[PDB]
Amino acid sequence: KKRRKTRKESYAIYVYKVLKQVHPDTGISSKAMSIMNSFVNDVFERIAGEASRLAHYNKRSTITSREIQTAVRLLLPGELAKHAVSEGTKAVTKYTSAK
Amino acid sequence: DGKKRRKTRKESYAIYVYKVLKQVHPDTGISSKAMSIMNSFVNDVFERIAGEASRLAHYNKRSTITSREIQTAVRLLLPGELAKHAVSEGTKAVTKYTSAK
Amino acid sequence: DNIQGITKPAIRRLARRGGVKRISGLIYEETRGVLKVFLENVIRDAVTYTEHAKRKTVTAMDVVYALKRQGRTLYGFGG
Amino acid sequence: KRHRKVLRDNIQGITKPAIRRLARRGGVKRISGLIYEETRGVLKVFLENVIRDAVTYTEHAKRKTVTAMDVVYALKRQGRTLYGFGG
Amino acid sequence: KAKTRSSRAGLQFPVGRVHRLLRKGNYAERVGAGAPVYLAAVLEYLTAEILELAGNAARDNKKTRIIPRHLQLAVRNDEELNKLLGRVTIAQGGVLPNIQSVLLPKKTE
Amino acid sequence: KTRSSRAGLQFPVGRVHRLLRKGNYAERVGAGAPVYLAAVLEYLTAEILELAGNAARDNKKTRIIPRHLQLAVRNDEELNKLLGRVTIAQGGVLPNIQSVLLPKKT
Amino acid sequence: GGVKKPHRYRPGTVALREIRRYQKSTELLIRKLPFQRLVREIAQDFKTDLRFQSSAVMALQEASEAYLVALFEDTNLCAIHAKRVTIMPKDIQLARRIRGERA
Amino acid sequence: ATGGVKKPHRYRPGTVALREIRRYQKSTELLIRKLPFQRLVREIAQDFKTDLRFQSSAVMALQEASEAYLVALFEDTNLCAIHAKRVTIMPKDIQLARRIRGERA
DNA sequence: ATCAATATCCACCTGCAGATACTACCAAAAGTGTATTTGGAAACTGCTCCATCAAAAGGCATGTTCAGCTGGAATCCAGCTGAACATGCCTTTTGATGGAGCAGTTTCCAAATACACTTTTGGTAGTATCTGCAGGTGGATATTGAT
DNA sequence: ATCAATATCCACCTGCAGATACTACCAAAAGTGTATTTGGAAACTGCTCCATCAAAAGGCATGTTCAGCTGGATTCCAGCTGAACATGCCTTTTGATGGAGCAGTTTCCAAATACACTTTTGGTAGTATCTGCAGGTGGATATTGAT
Ligand SMILES: [Mn+2]
Repeated sequence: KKRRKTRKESYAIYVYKVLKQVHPDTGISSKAMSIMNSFVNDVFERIAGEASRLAHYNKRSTITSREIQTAVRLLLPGELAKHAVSEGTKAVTKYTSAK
Repeated sequence: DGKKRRKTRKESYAIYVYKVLKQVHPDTGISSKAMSIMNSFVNDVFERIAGEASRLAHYNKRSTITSREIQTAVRLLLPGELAKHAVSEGTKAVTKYTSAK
Repeated sequence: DNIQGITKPAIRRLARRGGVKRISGLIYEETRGVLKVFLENVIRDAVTYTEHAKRKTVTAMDVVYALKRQGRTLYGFGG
Repeated sequence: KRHRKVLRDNIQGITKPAIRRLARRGGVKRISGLIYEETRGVLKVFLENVIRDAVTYTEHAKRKTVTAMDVVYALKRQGRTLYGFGG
Repeated sequence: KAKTRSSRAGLQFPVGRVHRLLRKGNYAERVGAGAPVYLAAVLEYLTAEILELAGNAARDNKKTRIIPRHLQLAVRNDEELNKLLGRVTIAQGGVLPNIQSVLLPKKTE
Repeated sequence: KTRSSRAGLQFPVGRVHRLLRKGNYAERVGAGAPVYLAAVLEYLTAEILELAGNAARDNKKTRIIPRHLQLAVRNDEELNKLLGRVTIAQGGVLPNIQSVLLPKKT
Repeated sequence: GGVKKPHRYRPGTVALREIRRYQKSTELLIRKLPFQRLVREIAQDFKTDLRFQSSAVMALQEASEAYLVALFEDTNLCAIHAKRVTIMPKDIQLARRIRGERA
Repeated sequence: ATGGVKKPHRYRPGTVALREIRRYQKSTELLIRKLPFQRLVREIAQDFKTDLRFQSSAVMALQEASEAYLVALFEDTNLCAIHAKRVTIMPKDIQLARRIRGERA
């Protein structure tokens, strides 16, 4: 049964987890979910690749968190960035404090 | 009196270009300005190719870029007749490499 | 009929979604003759991936990348 | 010994002829009256746009100057890759 | 295992998967352990941010389950997102109610 | 002996090789690829050079500059498409005027 | 011979009404076969006798149409810009040029 | 006797326009004036972020790239009046050109 | 067709910065040789899934008829947008000197790679009810378009 | 203002294409100390370049006047197009299999690759002579426009 078991690992579950922390009583069609996986996926590369670009310009090799900030700064439009730029500078200092 | 702290070597193809220039037009010159477009010609295209290739790897979960990917890369990127020639031109020198030593 | 097998009312149907009130007679061909380029260009890019992975079937992944690199990126098929 | 005087409303430092000139180069014969102003703002939007970027480069490299490369990085990344100035 | 890195940040986004995901594409040689979080966080929020306005779009047309149309309406009716996906098509999304000005009956008023 | 002459080229299969490892597009770099690459780049350079050359001549000049280059590039179908979102310093445009903009009937 | 004054929704109305009808609908607006016929007629010219995955053709029927749908909004504008309401194919041609299509 | 308008030589409205299109198309030098454009690159940065420096070069692109822009947008616009059946470019034309390009909404 | 009045071809020359042209050093890069280490051709076959056929139905299409009026086409007419004319200012040009703040050499450490061994859970693969909806039923009356 | 003639939009009705939640399951995705690897910031610190005033000067922007002609609103008007409305061909479908062929597998040598020598070279400084083209003056033919 482990034969055709080549996994198609997706964010879908994590997305439903999140689907609840603001709208805890909501359904979402598996086709409307298929979109949300194409979302974060898109958002992943976009930012990553930019932070990947942001290396060599500076003759860099280690992607530090910084170039992610910048990536997103460069990436995300107006007000909508501010929050994100914040949201992530948050969690970083939490895990700094954490184990 | 020169050489005052060794400046990180800025390296272009201004030679490789001009080499291949003289081949096309023996008496026909070239600005810095005129060249300094040409270097970006390379610059631009390389990365466009290395890029599209790198993409193909992870589309087939491959860890290496073969000259087969480059072809596909070129085959996708470079349009029309510009692709054909290139494809062959690529191979031509590839073959001169594969059948040496 | 293939390309002519694309219906004048279907042409109208899609146009209406764009908010087209009035459709001139010529449009019907032009629409087809603008839909063609789209496809040629799209599929060209698509199959080129097929022909790389060594496949006789145009996968879904074959397309996403076509439309992505085309610039007309699509959502909800990459699974 | 420094300078840095007040810096405001330079957009009109983009002057009718010079605007109008691009209108020639464009292959344009008869120019409306609202154009020149409308035009001045699009340039800003533009500028406005590319410079957020080229600075967010300078800004980032922990630089205090807008090196040629930045601007180009910022131009390409927007859709307008430019050959000539570097990289 | 004791507890998660994603919990050490309080999310629903796998700070684990990120750190490996950011290797497979070969985005660099070395990775600062700050980044895989910084990313997840942003991506997380972002995903939510839509879901919000999508879930907000649910009640309006008396339906409970989110369909693409609600995700499309979520996206396009916003400014800052419309732009972020000004070059993207959501499958089956359809188009926002928009009729041009001159088109209405009895000339143009 | 060098790998260029070895593949019969003018471009550096050495130097493009470096810029494939240091570049990071994958970990493992092929052996035909960097060749194929140099070759690839070399064709293009050449293609366009043999273009802005005649250009350079058209206006009776012998030192190819950007203008001729952008004349080459633009005046040609396949290249244009390769550089549809590209830009060329002191580019110049391709001389051209729309028709209804020309005067007739006295 | 007649009917004594019939109901005829004076022309243009059914159009505006269908706009109202079609704009809020999300499902595609071309028969799948003719499309899949055309999706297979052209594709051959790149590699011969192939197969199309279940989803693959539709991903196109999404995009293909999605492209067109918008491509029309743009056309209308031009027509409207020329103080018109009927989309003459000249509009399309103009609206192609601009995106970076015929230029 | 009193019949022959005036004497000074004047060219018809638009025949210098043609004369010029022909010209600023033939060549290539940047079309707004250096130092005036300059400040507009200085001042828009200083507004994003102060205590900053532009490389001798780096303003240049911002200019080169910036003309380019319009001249090419202008072309799109020139086309738009012609399409509306005209010889004159009124904002809308641009706004329309910006529109389709996908520049605004 | 000829006269007149500006802008321009067309070759002519200076003159200098912009290319191209040596030495000379010289640091990295490129190449040779083997050693290690491995990602992927190369056939074999499973099984989810892709290709027409089957077989009634009619939904969606086309060829159809009539007007309802929008494109384009002139007609005029107020006035903007171009050509020109007279000024002058601020752009442009060329060095000149502090002095920033960038770049490269030299150091030593926080953080990360590369192993190695056990731990948790996300995709897979079913069996079964769960469940909001996605398309008929009355019934109502606004949105349409005759009077 | 009158009110036939449709299309539309509300709760209320039920069945199935579709989401919800549990049990079984096992290679892999993930986390954890460890022992060792090096990027990268951090300071001294050369050296290049940009910010800056200088003064000359001069080309190019300003603004104003005067008209020639292109836009705008004018009514128009003939045939192009939506509507209806008749069929009726031609998608839709599900129903359920022939059968690829993509997926999956375990191999196994060519291919990649990291390690230590080796040898050229291409790039910068610096040094010093040529040489293409902008650019000014000047002498025939071009185009435009008032005749
Ligand atoms: Mn300011």
